[PDB]
Amino acid sequence: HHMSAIKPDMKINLRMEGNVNGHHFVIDGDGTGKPFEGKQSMDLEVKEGGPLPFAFDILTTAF
Amino acid sequence: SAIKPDMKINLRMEGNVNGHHFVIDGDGTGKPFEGKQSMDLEVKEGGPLPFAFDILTTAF
Amino acid sequence: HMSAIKPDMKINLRMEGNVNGHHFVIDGDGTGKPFEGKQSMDLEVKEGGPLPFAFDILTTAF
Amino acid sequence: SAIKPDMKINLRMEGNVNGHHFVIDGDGTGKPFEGKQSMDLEVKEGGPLPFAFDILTTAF
Amino acid sequence: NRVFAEYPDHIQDYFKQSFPKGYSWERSLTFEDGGICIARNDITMEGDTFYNKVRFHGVNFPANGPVMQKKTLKWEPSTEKMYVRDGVLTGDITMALLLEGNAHYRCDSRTTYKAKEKGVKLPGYHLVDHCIEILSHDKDYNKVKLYEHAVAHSGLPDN
Amino acid sequence: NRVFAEYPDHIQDYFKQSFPKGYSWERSLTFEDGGICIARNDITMEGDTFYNKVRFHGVNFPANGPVMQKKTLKWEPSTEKMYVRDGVLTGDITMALLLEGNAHYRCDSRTTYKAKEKGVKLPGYHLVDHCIEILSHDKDYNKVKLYEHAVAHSGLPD
Amino acid sequence: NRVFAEYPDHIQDYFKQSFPKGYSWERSLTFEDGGICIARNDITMEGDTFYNKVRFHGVNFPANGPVMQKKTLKWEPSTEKMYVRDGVLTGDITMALLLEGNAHYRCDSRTTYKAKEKGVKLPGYHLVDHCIEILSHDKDYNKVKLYEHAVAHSGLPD
Amino acid sequence: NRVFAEYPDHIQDYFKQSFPKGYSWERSLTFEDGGICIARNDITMEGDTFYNKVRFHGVNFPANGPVMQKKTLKWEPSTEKMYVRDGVLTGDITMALLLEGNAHYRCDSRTTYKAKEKGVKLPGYHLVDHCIEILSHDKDYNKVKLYEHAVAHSGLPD
Ligand SMILES: O=S([O-])[O-]
Ligand SMILES: O=S([O-])[O-]
Ligand SMILES: O=S([O-])[O-]
Ligand SMILES: O=S([O-])[O-]
Repeated sequence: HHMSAIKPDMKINLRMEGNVNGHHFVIDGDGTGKPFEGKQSMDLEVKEGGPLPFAFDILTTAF
Repeated sequence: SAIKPDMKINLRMEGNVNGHHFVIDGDGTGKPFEGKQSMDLEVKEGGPLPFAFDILTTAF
Repeated sequence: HMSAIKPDMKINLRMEGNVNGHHFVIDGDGTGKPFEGKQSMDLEVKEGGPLPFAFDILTTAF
Repeated sequence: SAIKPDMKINLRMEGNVNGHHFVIDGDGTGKPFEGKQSMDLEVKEGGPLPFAFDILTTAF
Repeated sequence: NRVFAEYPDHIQDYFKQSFPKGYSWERSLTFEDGGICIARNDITMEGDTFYNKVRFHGVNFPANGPVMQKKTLKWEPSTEKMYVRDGVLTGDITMALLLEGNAHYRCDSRTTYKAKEKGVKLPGYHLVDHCIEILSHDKDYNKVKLYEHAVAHSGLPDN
Repeated sequence: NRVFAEYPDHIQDYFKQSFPKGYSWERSLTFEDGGICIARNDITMEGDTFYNKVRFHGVNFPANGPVMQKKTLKWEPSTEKMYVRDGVLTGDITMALLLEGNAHYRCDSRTTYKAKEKGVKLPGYHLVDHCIEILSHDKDYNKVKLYEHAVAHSGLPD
Repeated sequence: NRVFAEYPDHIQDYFKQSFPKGYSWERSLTFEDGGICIARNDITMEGDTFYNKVRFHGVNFPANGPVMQKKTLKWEPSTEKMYVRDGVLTGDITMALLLEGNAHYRCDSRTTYKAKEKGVKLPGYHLVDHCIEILSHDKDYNKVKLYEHAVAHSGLPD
Repeated sequence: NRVFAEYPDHIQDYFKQSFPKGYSWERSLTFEDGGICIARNDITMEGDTFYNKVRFHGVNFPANGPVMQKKTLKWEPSTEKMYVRDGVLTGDITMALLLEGNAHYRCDSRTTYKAKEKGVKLPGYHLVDHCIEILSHDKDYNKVKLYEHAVAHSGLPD
């Protein structure tokens, strides 16, 4: 076991690239979280392929 | 050897679908080497069946 | 509304079954606390013992 | 037609299996009305592949 | 009963080699709407007659589904894939029932076959084409005339 | 028997509301190595006793799998997902049997629950935590003492 | 590419009717040990040449499994079941890889096929026999020669 | 990112112990109507920031299904079952999307989790409660605010 360097308050950067039913998309993400409290939030922006022709919900567990 | 070109078939199926008990008797004939068979089926108990008879057919 | 479910209940049980071609019968007698979400039961194999398969597969069916 | 008896096939596959990126090019020929085709495949990126090539074959 | 299947000379016929003592099978039917059936048949032989002790159990069929609503027309023709798994001959089938309104209803079938006698040689991988038909029935399906045709083969290009 | 589950006030308790007339369930157990079981139970009540008429059928268990080889140790604690499908209360569970060596053997369970009496109010989506344990058994499992604890809840954040 | 399939007169050939404009397919491959693959192909045509834009993604293959261990020998010959679902031609297949030691490794495949042009007539239910073969390859499979033969039919009796 | 889960002292936290170097996950999502997705995320850390390189691919969603018709409302709270499979930490989830019309749409998830560095201790079987929510969005879902809360536990009795 070692020091994780994980702070109680962390920032989150994210880029998602994907394809659903032939439809390509790029989604950028920026958020914050509390790892030891098990909580996070993120602001997501569709950069390419918007508006998405499918339910956004299917992507959410993958951010 | 043991199997003849023409054979007889006797069958008894007991079952339960969706909580509904049934009994089905079968009598028929077939040609094992030609890969063909036919059977007359009769619902003894549980008639009329409240489900598609088709789901049972590959099990006779 | 009027369920007639008591805080302490007895449980009677009879299981008949067939796994892998092996027929079995199991009788059960136990007690439980419905409102605490708890039960216990003594089970006895009446036919098909000893079972040639893992007893664990049966347990959620009791 | 649009369908000719003897036709050519050009292909590019890009993919990722278990995190391993790859690119594969194909050049082949086939006979549509006979339902036969063959193709020469070449891994351009990600060779040698760390997984069985067979998993890819129906996707060319 | 896979005894009633045309086996060519180049494929081991496990089922005809299982007699006179016979064989048994176990089956699971997994329908696309969550309906699940299990079935068993113990097959014996006396004289010129095959005897079938069949059991069939089905659960979780939706109330408004094609099965409970009796909206099925027929099984489409199918091809069974026969292979050995853990010392046992196994047949997997991608099956489909035709429904009223021309839609299909998918079912995945797995059957395991076991000869009664020891030492019956297991076949190699092969395919068995199937077609099953209700030839006739009364209104309530209390009486049904059933027919099946089956042919074993090696698949393309040897079929 | 899901009457033995602790239901909080804010969640409809379909099972205690099913009595005194009772309820039935049907279940499929799909194991990762192709073994498949179906089970049924008709649950009635007479005075202070529940009566359980249970049937259990299992097919296609491999000869050298953990079931026929008796390599299982216990069911791990689980969470049943309760919801309505086609007007019927349905429970789905991701289950796992602990095996010798601390490996796991997966089983997917689906149960459908049906009250005997018509017009029993169906609950909304909820979770039921489960833990089942063989407390004791003799060598060949001819005699077994079984225990279960179940608590219904709404999941996070509560 | 199902354009390379011998179709008899009594079965609608969706794939040959999809050209010159072309068609696309999407596929899932579900292996019995949890490995899952998705794939797509965009098929177009110019003169006597088909062009294929193919994408292939696979996850959850275990390190000790026959795929990552490279213990496969070939796909066994198969039969694809072709049918319409939600207005789209769909193919389901019970597939198997032959492994070293003559065991088999099962894969379930579903493909959806969509013509680019509007108004291409959907076929009725039919079967397509397949066989696929790596004819030759170098040591590391950096170079592979592949072959496929496919025939559409109505099944028994004919 | 399972680093955002509250882990109690008695359960090994594979995810927090994977840092500073990080970890990756692969996932399959199998929907009840044949829609299948795969996803990957490679997670790193620099200073006070986690970085996520995510890929997502989905196929075979029917045209009139809830996904292509955008008829989903939310993921219901769930419980991930965490265990070691073929030497790799794996999470299986029975998931449900609430639809318009109060129906549910089922999805089975399997995630495999792999630390980038050697020496990361593997946990015993445990459970992780999840709840995920779109807090706000614009009309076309071009902009979305997402929130998650996760807590690891040992299940009943507690
Ligand atoms: O449908 S077949 O059995 O003629
Ligand atoms: O596993 S529980 O019943 O202690
Ligand atoms: O396997 S066949 O394509 O020769
Ligand atoms: O749904 S939860 O994330 O508040």
